[PDB]
Amino acid sequence: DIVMTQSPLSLPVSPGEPASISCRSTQSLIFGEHNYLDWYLQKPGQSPQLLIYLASNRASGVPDRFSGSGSGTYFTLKISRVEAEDFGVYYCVQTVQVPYTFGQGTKLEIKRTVAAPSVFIFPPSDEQLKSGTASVVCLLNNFYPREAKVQWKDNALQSGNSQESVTEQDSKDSTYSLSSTLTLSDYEKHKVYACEVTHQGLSSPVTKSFN
Amino acid sequence: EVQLLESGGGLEQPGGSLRLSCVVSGFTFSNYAFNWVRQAPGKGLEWVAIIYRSGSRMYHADSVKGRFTISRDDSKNTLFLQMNNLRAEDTAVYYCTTLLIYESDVGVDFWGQGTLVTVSSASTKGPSVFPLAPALGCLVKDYFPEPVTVSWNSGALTSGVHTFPAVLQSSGLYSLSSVVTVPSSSCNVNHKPSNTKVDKK
Repeated sequence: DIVMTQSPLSLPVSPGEPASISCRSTQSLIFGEHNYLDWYLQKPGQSPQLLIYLASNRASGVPDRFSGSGSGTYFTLKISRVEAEDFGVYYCVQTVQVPYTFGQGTKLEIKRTVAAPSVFIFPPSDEQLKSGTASVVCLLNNFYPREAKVQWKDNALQSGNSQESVTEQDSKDSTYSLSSTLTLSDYEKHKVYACEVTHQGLSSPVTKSFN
Repeated sequence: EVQLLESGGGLEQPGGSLRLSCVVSGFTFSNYAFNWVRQAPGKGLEWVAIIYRSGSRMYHADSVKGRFTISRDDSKNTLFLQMNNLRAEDTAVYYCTTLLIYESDVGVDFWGQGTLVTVSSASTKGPSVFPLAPALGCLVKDYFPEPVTVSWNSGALTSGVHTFPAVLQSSGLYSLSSVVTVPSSSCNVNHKPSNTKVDKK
C-alpha cells in the first residue's frame, strides 16, 4: 500500500496570506502523461469536494486562488490568498494503484483578529426539575482564538462535574462558540451559581450568575 | 442534475450486519465505476471498495476484506455495500462517490451525503428536551446513539444558530445544546435511531 504523508497537519493562516500544503508518497504516481493525485476539501458537516485533479488541474467551479503542482512523489497545494470560506480539512489522495490511500488531512485555521466572547448563563428548566438531575449551561458566543477558560462556582470553585463543547470555526466570521454544562443532582441546597470566563479579548474576566 | 442518496445506516451490534444503499439519479450510472469511502468520527477519509462498470471489484484488504461486499444493480441505478461481521472500529460515516471522472477534458466528481453506521452494544434511547430561556436554546439530553438533528421553527430560522457537537456523558449517553442569540430582539429535534421527535418552544 502506498503511504501518503501530508504536512503540516494544522495550518493557521490569516486572511489574505498564502498557504501551502505538501503531500508525499512512497511510490511514484506517474502513469503516462499524468500524475494520479487529487486534492479534496471537506468543510464541517459536508462531503469532500474536489479541488485539484491530476496534480495540477483546477476542478470546475474552483476559484483560481487554488493551484496544484508537483510530480512523482512530491506534490503541493497552494492558496494564493486564503479567505474565510476556505476553512476546512484538505486531503490528498493517490489513485495510481488500488487500494486508494489518503493523506492524514490538513486542518486549515483562519487567523482573524482577537474577539471577546459574549457570555450567557442558563439555569435548569422547570421541565428538567421534574426529573432527578439539574443542568446549568454557560454559553461563550463568537470569540477568537479558541483558547478560553471556563470555571464554575455558592462561591465554591467546581471540578469534575462539567463538560465543554466547541463549534468549528464559522465560515463567515471565523469565530468559535463554546458551551459548558454543569450537572448536579444537591442543586436545591445552594443559592449562588456562576461561570467565570477568561479570554484574551477580555481585559478582565467576566462572570455571569444567577440565584 | 446528479444526486447520490445513501440509506441503510444506523445502529447495529458487533457481529451484526447492515446493508447500505446508494440510489443514483440524474447520472448515467451504468457507465462508471463507483466507490465507498468512510470516515470514523473525528478522523480522516479511508477508501473502502470500488466496483467497475464491468462488475469486477476490489476492497481495502487490510481493513474490510472478507467482511464487506460491494455490488451494483444497473437496472435500478443503485450501489450496495453489504457489511457483515461488524466490529466497533467500523463505526463511521459511509459515502458513495464516483471519485474523479475525467472525460472530454473536464474533471467532475460526485459524492453522496453520507450515512452514519454505529457499532455498539448499548441500547437505543431517545432524548429529553429542556428549554433554555433567557440568547436562548434547547438542551437535548441523554440519548444514544448519534446523531440528532435540531431545527428552529421547523427549519425556518437559520441565522445565528449554533448547534454544538454532542458530548458523551459518563452515563454513556450523549448530550448537546443548540442556541440562538437574540439580544432582547423581540426547536425541532429529530432522533431517528429512537424514532422520536420533540418540539420545544
